[PDB]
Amino acid sequence: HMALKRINKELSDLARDPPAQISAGPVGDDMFHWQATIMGPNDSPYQGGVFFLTIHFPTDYPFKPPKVAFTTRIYHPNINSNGSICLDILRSQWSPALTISKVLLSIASLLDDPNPDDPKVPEIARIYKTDRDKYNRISREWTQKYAM
Amino acid sequence: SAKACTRSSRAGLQFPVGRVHRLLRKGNYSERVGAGAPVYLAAVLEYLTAEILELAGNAARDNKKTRIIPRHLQLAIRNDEELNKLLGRVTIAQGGVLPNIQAVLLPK
Amino acid sequence: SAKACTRSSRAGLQFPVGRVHRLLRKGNYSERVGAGAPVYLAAVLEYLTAEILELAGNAARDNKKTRIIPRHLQLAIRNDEELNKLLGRVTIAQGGVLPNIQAVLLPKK
Amino acid sequence: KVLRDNIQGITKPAIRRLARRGGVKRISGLIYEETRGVLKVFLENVIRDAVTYTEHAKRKTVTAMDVVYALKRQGRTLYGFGG
Amino acid sequence: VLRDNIQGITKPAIRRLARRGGVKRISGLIYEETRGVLKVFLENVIRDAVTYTEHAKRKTVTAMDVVYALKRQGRTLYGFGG
Amino acid sequence: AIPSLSECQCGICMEILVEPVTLPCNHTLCKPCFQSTVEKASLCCPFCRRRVSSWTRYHTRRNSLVNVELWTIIQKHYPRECKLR
Amino acid sequence: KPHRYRPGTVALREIRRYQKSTELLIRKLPFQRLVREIAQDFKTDLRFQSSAVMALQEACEAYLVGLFEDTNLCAIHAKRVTIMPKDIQLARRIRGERA
Amino acid sequence: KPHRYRPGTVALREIRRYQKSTELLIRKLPFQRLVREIAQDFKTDLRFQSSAVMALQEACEAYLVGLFEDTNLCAIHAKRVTIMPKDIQLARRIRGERA
Amino acid sequence: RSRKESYSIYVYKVLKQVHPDTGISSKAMGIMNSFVNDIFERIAGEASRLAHYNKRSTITSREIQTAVRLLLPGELAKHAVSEGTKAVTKYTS
Amino acid sequence: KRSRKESYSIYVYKVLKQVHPDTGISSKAMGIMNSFVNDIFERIAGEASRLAHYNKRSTITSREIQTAVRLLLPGELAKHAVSEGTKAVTKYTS
DNA sequence: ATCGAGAATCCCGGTGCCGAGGCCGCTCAATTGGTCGTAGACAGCTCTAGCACCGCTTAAACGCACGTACGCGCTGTCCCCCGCGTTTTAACCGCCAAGGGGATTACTCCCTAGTCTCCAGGCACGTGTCAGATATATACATCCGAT
DNA sequence: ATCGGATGTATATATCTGACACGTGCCTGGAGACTAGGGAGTAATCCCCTTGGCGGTTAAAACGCGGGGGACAGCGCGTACGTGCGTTTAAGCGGTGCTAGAGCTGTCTACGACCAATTGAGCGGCCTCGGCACCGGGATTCTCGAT
Ligand SMILES: [Zn+2]
Ligand SMILES: [Zn+2]
Repeated sequence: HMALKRINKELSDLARDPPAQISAGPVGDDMFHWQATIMGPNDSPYQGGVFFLTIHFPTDYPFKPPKVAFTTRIYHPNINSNGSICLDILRSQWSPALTISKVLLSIASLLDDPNPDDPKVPEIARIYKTDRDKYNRISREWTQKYAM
Repeated sequence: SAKACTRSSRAGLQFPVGRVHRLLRKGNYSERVGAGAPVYLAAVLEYLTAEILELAGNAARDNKKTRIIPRHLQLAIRNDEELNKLLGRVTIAQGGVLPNIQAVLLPK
Repeated sequence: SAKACTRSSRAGLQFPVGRVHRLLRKGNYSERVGAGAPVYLAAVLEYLTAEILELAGNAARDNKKTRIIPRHLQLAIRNDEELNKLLGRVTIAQGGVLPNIQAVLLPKK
Repeated sequence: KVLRDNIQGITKPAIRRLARRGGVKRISGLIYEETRGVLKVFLENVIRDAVTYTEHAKRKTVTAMDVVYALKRQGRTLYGFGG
Repeated sequence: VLRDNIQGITKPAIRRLARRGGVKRISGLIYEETRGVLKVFLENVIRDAVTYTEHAKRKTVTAMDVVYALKRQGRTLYGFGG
Repeated sequence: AIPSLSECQCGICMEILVEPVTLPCNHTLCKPCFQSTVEKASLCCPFCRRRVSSWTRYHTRRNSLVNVELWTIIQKHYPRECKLR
Repeated sequence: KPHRYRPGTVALREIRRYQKSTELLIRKLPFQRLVREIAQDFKTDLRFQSSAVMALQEACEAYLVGLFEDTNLCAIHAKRVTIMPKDIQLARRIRGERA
Repeated sequence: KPHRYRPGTVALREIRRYQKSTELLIRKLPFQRLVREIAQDFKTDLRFQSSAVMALQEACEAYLVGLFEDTNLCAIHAKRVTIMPKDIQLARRIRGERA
Repeated sequence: RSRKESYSIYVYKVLKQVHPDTGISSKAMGIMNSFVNDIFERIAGEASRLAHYNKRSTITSREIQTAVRLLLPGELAKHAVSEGTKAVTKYTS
Repeated sequence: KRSRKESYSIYVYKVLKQVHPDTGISSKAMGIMNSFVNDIFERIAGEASRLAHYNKRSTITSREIQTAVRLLLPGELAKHAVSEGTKAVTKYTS
């Protein structure tokens, strides 16, 4: 139906000019389910890591936001163990003009600097606010075993 | 909506769902209060506030001012068919009256 | 008082004090209800009912009748001053209106 | 089972009787249409609230209590039908 | 004690109120009638205000008592509380 | 002047403007997209998030939602795409 | 030779007669049909209790009687005895019904 | 020789001036004295918050302006331009303030 | 069936107090029932609002007295206050 | 210090910064806005309470608030306001 | 149909002030997790009254004709608000000083909600009889034309 | 100023019918005794804002005067509405039949109140810089007596 044309336009625009360090595609036969992979940003404690996530398109698109969930495990103040992400673009301030490229870029930029104003995991956010060295060490310890 | 966040953000509102729930529950309105009532009431209140604020902002812009004063509120309320009907008996302090001179009184 | 008879009889009234107390408690007015409020409310209600009934009975007797109908109630309410103000916005079914004709509409002498 | 222009059932003699009860001696010929319009507006306003009340209670017949409640909400208390 | 303060509502004030109300020409007996009706309105409002104050076991008539009285009579006022 | 085809594109459906309505924030989108967001979303501008609830109410009862000048210019300079759209 | 009253006496006679009775001055069937038509306009497939229709008739008649009293006062104010639609409009405006 | 406006063209000027402003038209001190006199007539040895007096002034002025609008309409209805006490009485009676 | 409560018998008792000879029809009883219910609702609502304003949580006799003073006109309010005070004094002892 | 008093000033300013991102508001206008919000809250919450009492229920649900909004809002406003509330509920459960 | 002089109002530029908006600290109320008693959702059955139709009166509605009296336009008189100038009065603003009462906190006691048991007061149902509505026949008040 | 029709309303008498008043069975709601804890009364203290006063200066009110426009009364016209009579229409009443839907009952499952720990949203207080108020000069525009 109508959302389908938006999906083909999204896929074409992603294929012609792929973004940096990320790549998304249709995991299944239907166009609703997508799989995406992201490479750790260069100026971050996630060096060398590659991460997988799933994108679920609602039956009502683009006027309702999609839902993204991390497949792997990540040590970040804004992400739980099950992959839930606390991003205002996905829930609080979603607009139809936004594209999956923008939300993926925002997710990538989250790893550059975590948001401590509204952390989804208060404890590790408080740990990060305590000392940067301990947060860096624990993030590296998690990523050399989970990401790779 | 997924939990583990403030109630006013799950519904997408700006008005406080929790305060409205407390006022409904402690206001001697009913023995019990449903879980969806505060959300509905807060949404309605926010809609009305946004409507009147937009009309008052237009009225203030028409007067070259960048600050809403009660005169602009009166102008916005009394120039609308429905808000005037809703706020019929309500008196706005220092709001004045709309300019209206009867056609008979004008010079011929 | 004696603290031995029924509550209405102890208070000297005929309106129910227990029913008024229950209606105040279950009516969602306040978390708590005092012990003397139903007596006061019942007394006020009984006084108002007695006034209206006396006026209606007078109006019915003036019409050579032994039964108050809504017409007598309307006459009693409207012909009074305080009662008419208290029930200004109230409409009495089958009550009619007070008879009056403006002086201008009367025939010229 | 639709109905059309039943407001003509409020005939001129009925309006004359209502005016006589109101204390009117001489009546112009254009009062009747204005009175019909006013009565239509009043009836619509009351019946809308009555139907809302009967819809909230998951019913299909409007009761006298719904009409009484609607009248009280509009500010016209009615005695003799309950409440 | 005070006496005969209703004359403080002078002729120019009533003329200004009429002009704001949209009145082009005023007769000469308007002023006494206006003073009388204003006095009646003030008495009606202040009676309820003083009753509200007396119930609260207070000795000052706060603005909130006035707001409550005006709301009770059907003259809701916005700006002074509530 | 004449707007180019690059800037004559609806941002939501990525197609040519069809009865383009212009919001008070000077953002223009085609009528079906605007109606869909009004009836199915938060009733704001999808581009800069400025709610137009009162404006939408006041202009939906007079059928003045659609901008006429821009629509005429689009329909005159680009008549080919409208038929297939 | 035939006897007939001057215009005005019969009107006052009817005024005195209808201010003394209490019955309903509108026929029941036309008012019931009008009420049912309006209700059908609002929500289809409705049933009416007889008490509801009677209450509606009583309220409407009382409202019209009060409006006609106010109209008569408005007409008398302008040094007249006829009531005209402008009197009804002024009475409705001052009452705040339409503002 | 001195320039004088025709009677009526200064009244409309004040109508336009006072309908565009928002201040209070009655003086403060006489109104406060009148309020205190009425209150001490009700209950002796009372005190007033300034906001209470201001609220009373705002309510009184709004009521008077509305009454004057209705009185002006009543006066225009009778084919005049002056406002007379009978206009005020009729407006108050129709509004229900005295019946 | 279901039981419906009303003030019929008390109204009849008061009527026999004031006018031992006169009777009363059914429609008059319905009108008096409606009147009593309306006055009850008015006074109770005013008393509840008064209690809420003063940051209280109970409705005592003074709230009812002030509500009666606020609602009823002058002479009616004075007589109602006198009757209520008399009833409370008689009941409390 | 003075005891804490609650108000809708912060939320009213947050809403104002949405319709007009470059327009301020005076203190008296906020005082009027807060009173308006309180008045509408009281109206709706009283009408819903009476509506629930009529049908012998004990709970104030979203249905009662919707019917109260239908009853006491004039025409188009109701047709809009209801809708908004509905959407909020639909966005709160899921 | 107009030209021009006196007068009120709107624009524009410069100066100053005070309060509206943003930031910091903190306390308390909203959030989260779990438990448990109960309200209302739902299915089922009963039986009340709302709806539809038909036949017969006769009462209210309708249409038409005649006349008169009241609404409306026009003219005229006069008198009372209006516009303007001058003088008198007190409102408004800033300052100081006292203390009355509103607002907050701590302690205690007694008054009311909750529970259980018991019984009688009011409600539904049934029946008798007389208050009042109706029909019929006089008595008198009142309206209208004509002396 | 009445007088005689002529009409309509008020008054007295028989009668008969259905609605008001009272009695009975019972069951559900009100009364009585007991307990616990939280709400409100009472005493003490702080300090905020309400009252009272004095001096100046000046915007606003009071007084007086010339007069022009509007309020009010009187006449004439003619048309719209009141009153009465013959005709047609559909309201009102009675009686019967059918069933949709209101109303009540039994199960039970999911929604909502309560309780305890925790911490971040929002409220109180401070500070500053720009929006608005004010002043002074100039341009614009209704107004009116005179053509
Ligand atoms: Zn589009
Ligand atoms: Zn935009």
